[PDB]
Amino acid sequence: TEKVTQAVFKNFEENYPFNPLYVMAQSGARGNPQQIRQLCGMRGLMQKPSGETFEVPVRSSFREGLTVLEYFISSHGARKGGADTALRTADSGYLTRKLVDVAHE
Amino acid sequence: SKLKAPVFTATTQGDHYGEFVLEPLERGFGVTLGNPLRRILLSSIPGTAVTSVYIEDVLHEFSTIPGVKEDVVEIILNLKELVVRFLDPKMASTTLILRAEGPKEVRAGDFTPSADVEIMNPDLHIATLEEGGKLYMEVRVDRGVGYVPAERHGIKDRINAIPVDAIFSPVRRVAFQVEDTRLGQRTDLDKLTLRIWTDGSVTPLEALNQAVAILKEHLNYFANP
Amino acid sequence: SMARPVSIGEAVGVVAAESIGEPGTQLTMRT
Amino acid sequence: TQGLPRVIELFEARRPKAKAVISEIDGVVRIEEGEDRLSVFVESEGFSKEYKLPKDARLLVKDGDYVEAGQPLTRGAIDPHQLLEAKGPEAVERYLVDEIQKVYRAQGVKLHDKHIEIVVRQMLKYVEVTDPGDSRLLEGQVLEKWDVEALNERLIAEGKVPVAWKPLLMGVTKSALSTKSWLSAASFQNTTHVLTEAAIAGKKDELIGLKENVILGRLIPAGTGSDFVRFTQVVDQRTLKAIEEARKE
Amino acid sequence: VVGPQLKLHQCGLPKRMALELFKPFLLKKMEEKAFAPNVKAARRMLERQRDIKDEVWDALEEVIHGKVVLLNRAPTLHRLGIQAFQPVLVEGQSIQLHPLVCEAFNADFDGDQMAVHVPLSSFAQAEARIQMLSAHNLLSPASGEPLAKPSRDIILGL
Amino acid sequence: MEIKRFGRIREVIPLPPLTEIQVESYKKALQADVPPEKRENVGIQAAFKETFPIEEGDKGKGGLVLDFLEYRIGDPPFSQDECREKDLTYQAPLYARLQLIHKDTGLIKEDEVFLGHLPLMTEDGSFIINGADRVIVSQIHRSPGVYFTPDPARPGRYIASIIPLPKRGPWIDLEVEASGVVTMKVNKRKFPLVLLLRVLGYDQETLVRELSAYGDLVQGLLDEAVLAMRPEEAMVRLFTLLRPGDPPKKDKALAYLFGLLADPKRYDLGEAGRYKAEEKLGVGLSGRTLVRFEDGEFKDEVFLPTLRYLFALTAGVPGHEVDDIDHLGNRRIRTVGELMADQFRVGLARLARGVRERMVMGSPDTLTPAKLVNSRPLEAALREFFSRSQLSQFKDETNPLSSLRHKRRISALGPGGLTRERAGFDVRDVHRTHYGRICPVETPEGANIGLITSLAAYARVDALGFIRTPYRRVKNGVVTEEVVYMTASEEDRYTIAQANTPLEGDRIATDRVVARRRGEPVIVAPEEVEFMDVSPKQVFSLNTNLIPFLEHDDANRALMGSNMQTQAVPLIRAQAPVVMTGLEERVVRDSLAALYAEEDGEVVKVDGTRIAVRYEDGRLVEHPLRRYARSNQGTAFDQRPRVRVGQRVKKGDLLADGPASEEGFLALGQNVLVAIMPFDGYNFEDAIVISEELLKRDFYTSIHIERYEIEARDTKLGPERITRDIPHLSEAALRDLDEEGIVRIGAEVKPGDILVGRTSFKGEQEPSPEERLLRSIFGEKARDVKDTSLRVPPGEGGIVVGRLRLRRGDPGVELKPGVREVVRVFVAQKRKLQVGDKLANRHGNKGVVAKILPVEDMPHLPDGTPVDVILNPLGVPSRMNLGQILETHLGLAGYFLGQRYISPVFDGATEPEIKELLAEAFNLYFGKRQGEGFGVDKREKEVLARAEKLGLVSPGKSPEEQLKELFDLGKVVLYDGRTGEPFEGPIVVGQMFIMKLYHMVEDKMHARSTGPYSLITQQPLGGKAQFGGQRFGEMEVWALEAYGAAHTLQEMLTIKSDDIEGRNAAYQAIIKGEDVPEPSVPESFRVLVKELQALALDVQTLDEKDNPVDIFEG
Amino acid sequence: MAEPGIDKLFGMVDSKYRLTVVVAKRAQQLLRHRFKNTVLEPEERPKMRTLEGLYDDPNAVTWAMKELLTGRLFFGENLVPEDRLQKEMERLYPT
Ligand SMILES: C/C(=C\[C@H](C)CCCCC(=O)O)[C@@H]1O[C@@H]2C=C[C@@H]1OC(=O)\C=C/C=C\C=C\[C@H]1O[C@@H]3C[C@H]1O[C@@H](/C=C/C[C@H]1O[C@H](C[C@H](O)[C@H]1C)[C@@H](O)[C@@H](O)/C=C/CC/C=C/C2)[C@@H]3C
Repeated sequence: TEKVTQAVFKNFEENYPFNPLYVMAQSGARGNPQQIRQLCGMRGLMQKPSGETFEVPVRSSFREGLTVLEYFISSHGARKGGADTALRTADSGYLTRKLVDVAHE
Repeated sequence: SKLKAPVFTATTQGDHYGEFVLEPLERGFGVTLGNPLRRILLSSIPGTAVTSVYIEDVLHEFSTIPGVKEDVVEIILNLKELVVRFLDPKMASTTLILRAEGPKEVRAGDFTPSADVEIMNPDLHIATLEEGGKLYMEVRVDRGVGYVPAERHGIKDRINAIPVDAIFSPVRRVAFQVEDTRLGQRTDLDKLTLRIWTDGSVTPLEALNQAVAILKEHLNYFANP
Repeated sequence: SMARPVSIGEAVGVVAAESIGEPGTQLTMRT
Repeated sequence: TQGLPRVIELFEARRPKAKAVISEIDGVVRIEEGEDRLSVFVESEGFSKEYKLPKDARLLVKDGDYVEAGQPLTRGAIDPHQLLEAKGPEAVERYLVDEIQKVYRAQGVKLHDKHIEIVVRQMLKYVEVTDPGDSRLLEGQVLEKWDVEALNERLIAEGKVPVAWKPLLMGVTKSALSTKSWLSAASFQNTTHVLTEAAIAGKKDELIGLKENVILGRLIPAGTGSDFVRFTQVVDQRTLKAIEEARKE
Repeated sequence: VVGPQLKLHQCGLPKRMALELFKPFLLKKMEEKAFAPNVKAARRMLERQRDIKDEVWDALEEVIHGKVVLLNRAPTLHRLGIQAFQPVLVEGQSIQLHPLVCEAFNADFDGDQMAVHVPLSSFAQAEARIQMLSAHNLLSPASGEPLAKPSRDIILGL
Repeated sequence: MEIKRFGRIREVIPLPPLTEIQVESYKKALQADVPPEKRENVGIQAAFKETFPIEEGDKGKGGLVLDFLEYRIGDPPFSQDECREKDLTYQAPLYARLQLIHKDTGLIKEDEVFLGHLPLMTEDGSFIINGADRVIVSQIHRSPGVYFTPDPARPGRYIASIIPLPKRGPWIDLEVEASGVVTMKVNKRKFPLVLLLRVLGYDQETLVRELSAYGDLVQGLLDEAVLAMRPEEAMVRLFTLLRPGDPPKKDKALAYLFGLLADPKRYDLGEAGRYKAEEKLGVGLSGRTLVRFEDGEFKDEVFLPTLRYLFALTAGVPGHEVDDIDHLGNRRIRTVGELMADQFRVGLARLARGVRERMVMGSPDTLTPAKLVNSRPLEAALREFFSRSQLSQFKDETNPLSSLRHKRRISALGPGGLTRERAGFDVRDVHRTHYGRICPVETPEGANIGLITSLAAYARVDALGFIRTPYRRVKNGVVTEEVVYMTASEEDRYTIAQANTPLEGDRIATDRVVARRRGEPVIVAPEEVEFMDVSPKQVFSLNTNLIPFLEHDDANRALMGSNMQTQAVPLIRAQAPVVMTGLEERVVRDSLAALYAEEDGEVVKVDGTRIAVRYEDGRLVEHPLRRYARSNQGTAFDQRPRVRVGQRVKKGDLLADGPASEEGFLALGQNVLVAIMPFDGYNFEDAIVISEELLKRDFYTSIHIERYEIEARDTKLGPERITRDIPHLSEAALRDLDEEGIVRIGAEVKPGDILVGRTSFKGEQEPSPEERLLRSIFGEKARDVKDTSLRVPPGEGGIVVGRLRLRRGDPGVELKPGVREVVRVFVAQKRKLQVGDKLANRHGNKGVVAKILPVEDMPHLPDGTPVDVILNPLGVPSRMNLGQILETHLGLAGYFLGQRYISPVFDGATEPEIKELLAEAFNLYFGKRQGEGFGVDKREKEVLARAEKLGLVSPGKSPEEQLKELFDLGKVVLYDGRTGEPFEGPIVVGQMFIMKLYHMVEDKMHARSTGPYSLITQQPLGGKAQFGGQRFGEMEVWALEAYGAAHTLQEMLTIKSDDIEGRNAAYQAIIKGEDVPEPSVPESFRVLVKELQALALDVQTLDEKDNPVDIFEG
Repeated sequence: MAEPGIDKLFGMVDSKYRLTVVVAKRAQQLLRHRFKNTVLEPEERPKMRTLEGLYDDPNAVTWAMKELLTGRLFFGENLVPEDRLQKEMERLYPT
């Protein structure tokens, strides 16, 4: 994958320096290399709920249709993130409050 | 229908550049006038520019003029920054002439004394020669509309002269922008500001007027014959 | 944050709490 | 542990899971025995202190190594209370700030140390008395208000007892909790305790902080409500000379 | 809603909500500027169900000239979770927000709302326009770095 | 438009009835169309049996029994609508044919009894409860069985869990402490296990025989020599231990509860309890945690053999593993039927105690059923459910899909057996298994993420609450037509091949067959495959299934577009999307929002009101259209006729459309001409740019309906009365009120307009004379009654579309004590897209309209057509919802090619196909331009040029040949409206289906200056004339402290809230062009000081000279 | 279009908040006498655009900042006592 990812990025450079996806990612605009990979190259090694990695990778990339099993294997992640954010957004200004109650004066 | 005739403010410097602000225009009309004027403004106003140069000793822009502290390139450019007004309203061609001292720095107001043709910016740093410096020049001036590169016209006054890019257009910059203004409950009415920079030659306001006249003229062609 | 020395009367405590606090979000909670 | 849980662990001075042992004493290291039972000795001339490890523990001093007063033997996190007594209050301050930042940094965040510093110092606001001069011998006292006695009874009214104290690492909450002004103290988990107490003693506020004056609806003691600026008057050319001509009357 | 049009120190404010936000001020202005014999009669013609007379918008506008408002979004996490602005009288019912100010507010044009407030006393105005005007708070107080940076679209163009 | 269908895999099974979960559940709990002889347990049938050989006090001396024979479901006293009108719950009385016997004999079967009222489910799946349609969401809990688990408080050790069916036994946990002691934890009481084991007769030496030499574990369970005693004495001590107080030897009594009989521990009649307790544990079982009356002494059946596996897991040979609590072979589904039935249990449970209570109070000679039964413990226990249980939501009615999807929801929370909103993280994650059953995508974004979920399209909950997915048995080579739905556990033992997999005719075609087994993705030999996916549609929800190119959308943004569709409000010109997925017709079908034929006949009558069809011979029915009725969420459900006068009807085909329906297919929005490019900062961040064109064409416009309600109550001061005779009111204010006080229909209502007039009495003083003298002399008759009418609240208003009146008395009507008559006014409102509204697409590209442009602006194709909405590219790359991009491309085909598309999920269009269609399109689109007299104007040539410098067109091709190049890559040369000059470098343009969501600026946006201050809290709150007042949170208090904003903060703390003195001084200053403040003393301060005095405590306020101040002067 | 001349204004004072306090305290007096109090008068006064010509800007604080910016006013931290400050104040046409 790191071979595909690096490759998908030196292609833009060598042919297509004004390609949007690139131009954007390159400039401050939008996108980071992590995202251009899933879009153009290859999604990679998915990990299972019990941490352990699948030894079958997601071989496709959004551009090309990725496939139900790949979609399912890679949907575990797309829940582990949603649960993570729902915890660090849960507590409003938990720590700020603590920090203000000491500091304020 | 509704909305009264707008107010047209003009604020100017007096040769180059003036702002022009016709105010409450209905939504849309801002651009509708603004842009076509700019097009006309940058494209179709009649002026005059250096179009061909002969330098005694040396063809090619890419040569060595000796005794000249500068070189052919900076001269060509320098020349393009020259403006000359044709007093003689019939003529459509003129040739200018230069004769250069030793230790001296040649301004544009050191041209051939010639009456009938009016150098508008007498300063301007044309060239500079060293002790024992020799420069003679035959510079052609032409009536015209846009910006016309040499690679197009190819004006050959001599069989040794190099031809320059023509910027015959007294307007050098047009920048316009419509913002919203308010009349009563209506906060989103067009307000077009027109910013015209012309080389001290044709005024911005004159520029604008000419520009309008061209579009109107043209608009009268939409008359069934 | 106007890149000069502080003004007397800067409520620095709260400013700190906020500074340390606002990023509190984009840190992951997995511990 | 990582993330926000770490930052609390830190801001709250919390004796963590995997305290990963530190040596209390200077001296020379000696790892002994594998799989059966794993223990590590840091024995200098004289004392031989012994530090029994989980066995699973991934210790990070190999045999023979010389060691430091409070140096980590084992890896893992470090107890900020064990660090206080073994190696003082500054070393503490310096651990807290540099660890808290170890996370914001590790993630993506960039903030200035001073913020964390400002807070950390407050975690060190108070100290407990050992052998007093005036008050009861056990009480916790603000670092500064003890100098209001230490360098007071050793200058003008010199004598008695300089009041000996101990450095006291207060977690962010606990420290916020023990905060002089009752108005502020009231807004925390048990308002009664505060008032009951503060009523018995003719306790007074003075209202130094902000949490105070917002409670009362008073004009915050900061910014434009800073004593250093709010008294500023503006007199106006002709107003000044005309005000001068009724002063000598 | 995004307001690309504004300058850094300006605002949304639908006419309706300016008017009301500012009502009492307008009443005295209406009187000050003829139509409206008394402030109690100024109150009256502002009530007659709907349809507002141009002079009053013109008054309102004068009322506002150089006063600022406070905008504020969602989780106010640092001081830049409030910013002052000069209100612009604008069409429609959404508040309009300068694109450069977004980052600090963490505003995202997909359903966000923001409340607005009017500092009343001259002090509090002063307070807002010197200390909290969006355009005096250009750099992060956390890391002295610019917080009002070009971004997501401006960059693209440049 | 002709439709082009995409992709292979021929759908072997159509989607099952969808609302199946709900509708078929109830049925089998209410065998109402089955003779009371059959009725094989479960449901209400069993819930009686579970209770109803009911004895009385003492064990075989006093007579009277009372035995259930059969129940009878009554008949609905009010039509499905009367209910929703009169404010009632669609019910039917329930009767029990009970029978009470005696000691002198006397079989009295009192002709049924009324035990209570049973709420009936609709065709829908939904209920009606006190008006208002409620849905009971199906919950999930631990499927009963025996489990073990690791021990969170003691590492390297284990607990043991004996968990029975909900409301059918207690929770028994077994865990060994640092003492060694094994301890039973039941009903939150903990005694040494041994004590029980002693009772069940195990002997100090039998235990070691059975439970020794793995671990020194017995050694702990032992030592209680003291109570390794007389099994009877054991029993006494354990009864004293479980219920402190009564110390006798009838301890068999209670010990019979957590033992034998179908009173408690009935972990199944002979199902998923016994079964799974056998395989995990040491086999051979009956049905209760132990058996009692073996002859008069208990005989253990589960306790010890569990303990075995408990010890045999604290060292233990392989095979004695832990248990996956999150496996769906460990997760059960309580559907409506069962919860409703479980509630009968609570009812009948209570009804029994209060029979045995009346068996004791009464003379046994005359006691009858009817004289023993009360009819209120069944009611109050089952009224309570449908009304007050968490599981009984309202009914998400925004659009057809939203509703449909509600019924298929699954949640781990709910009542008792349910985790709180502060536990469970291992639960939340999409565990392997969910595949085909639950959705890896539908969950709400925060808080209850994973605690709630969607049932999958093909999934089916079964027999005992396990979800089952369809599969295709492949007889070693050939893909058989036989379809096998199978458990989450009955799956971990096979090798199942994917549907994406090819085939030749009826058999596998490739040599390296993809498939999974247990969980791992596995590559497998064809002959080495056993089963096959029926479709990829198996894997996702109904809504997640509607996203035409899901394959290409990152799963996060997919979940955004899966919901968000559920927010999509119905539209007047609602239209089925250009690029569909298949279920769009069926979703509308199973929702029954659309009206469909009954039996292929012929339409006779057709108007905005009725469609009446003559069904072949079978009489004639008239189908009334619900028309501009108001959905729970204020949406406007309204049917439109889709069929002409005198036409033959297709079997069961669209007679009428629903609210979000276009000729039978789903229509959550509009498809509309889009261009993905930046505008001028107007589509910054997520904002959309609109063309006014859309408003002129009344596109994104929708009809919302508010609902206002007023009550008239009786009062210590006299009756609240609904007159139009409202005091002082000008006969112009009353203008729209009928002679009753209630607005006319079709009345146009602005804020502050009487909607329902109502005078209340109120005794706010007595007028002292002079005033009374003045009153007559100048005419106006002093009145006894205040105004208090209804009136339209600030912000609202529209057209009056219907009234509703309910009077205390009136037949079925039952309003609450005090309330006497209730009025309901309904107010419609066309809406229309607006800056501030939010449009979304199927791939989760949400965003607010931030500028409407007049068509003069707006990028336009060369032919002249303008686009409609300008969507920003910068939106795409970071979220990875590439499907939207593809969708625009196929769509662009459509526009020109004149067709819509059905592209299945992971089976729809490929680029090869898409670009073939774009080819065909350009050939007609450009064929026109030529055939009309044109081709490739300077503007396109100037673009096409730099377009190849951009390596986007093939060099050495004709501008026409280069145009196609681009049109095929899906981009086009757009033209700037403002200035005819072409956008430099091509733009992708096309048709994208876009929805209007539940939110609108109309409902938001409020601004106050002053007014209504509460008399309780004294800070502004509520607004009869002017509204609102915004909260200044503690977070904002910080910000102001962070800025130096002293006075500004103090302003927010005094003069714009409680500080009466202050605000008044301030507003009196603004009126008069004065500076405002000098606020004397923060009211806050005074208040606190006084609120302190009240509690003793002096609170001296003192200046710097330390003397006192008096912040009061009075 | 940030506050007009504020960079200069911040530099005039020690602690910035002082600036606010002066602006406020001035915009105060400048209001409590109809602007018959200006130092800047001639053709310095700030003004307003309209459906009408240039009218006197009615913003005290806006005036206050323009005023201050000309060195024509003074910041007494403790110069001239508060008792005498409200004295000669209500004099030059106050009511
Ligand atoms: C949080 C919750 C119910 C909430 C009111 C709604 C869920 C919020 C999640 C979300 O929408 O993101 C819980 O729900 C149940 C049991 C315990 C919990 O109770 C709870 O924590 C809280 C409340 C539980 C029940 C409340 C019932 C009553 O409260 C009000 C009147 C009664 O019905 C409520 C209507 C709820 C329907 C919702 O429907 C959703 C959209 C809106 O949230 C609502 C229209 C739809 O998207 C629908 O598909 C979602 C259904 C949620 C399924 C969850 C079932 C388990 C309404 C809010």
